[PDB]
Amino acid sequence: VSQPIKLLVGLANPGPEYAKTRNNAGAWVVEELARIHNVTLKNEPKFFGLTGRLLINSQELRVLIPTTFMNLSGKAIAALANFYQIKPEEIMVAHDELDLPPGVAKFKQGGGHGGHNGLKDTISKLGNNKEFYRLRLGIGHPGHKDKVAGYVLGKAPAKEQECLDAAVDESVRCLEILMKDGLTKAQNRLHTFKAE
Repeated sequence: VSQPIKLLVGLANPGPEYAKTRNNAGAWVVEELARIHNVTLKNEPKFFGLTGRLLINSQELRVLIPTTFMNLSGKAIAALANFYQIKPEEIMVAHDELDLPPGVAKFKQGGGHGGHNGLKDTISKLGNNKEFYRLRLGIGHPGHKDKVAGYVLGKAPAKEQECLDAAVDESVRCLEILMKDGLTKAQNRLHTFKAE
């Protein structure tokens, strides 16, 4: 009956070269949610990104995919949140997560960036507030700390992308349930999912 999320953001590097790289996982969630719910995203330069508004259980969800550099994602998030008066606590940020494997996704309230550039800037531009929700989509991590950025800015191989594509799908279904049954039941379901 009741839930705190008014803005779902899917983080991304801009353009066709990046559309299918791992660092765009967040956007994949927002893109798919929006296709399912028939909304076409509008490029609004004042919000440095692609935005839209959805009705899910007669509840209003705004969605955003920044067109900024990943590390300036906070410009878009803040400009939009502040225009519509959305507090951080009411924002969910969907984003690639190194500390989880492909095929897994998790909700979380709060925490750090884990060296994710988008999250850092989002914390920062939200006036150093980390209390926004996150949708952590596992992308695995590479062998070495130094290989991370290439991994993250690279395309997953086919087999691994199916696990990612299924975590995306389930994340979306659990966002639909979030709006209908709340955070707890949405979470209960998502956290039993491991892509087969």
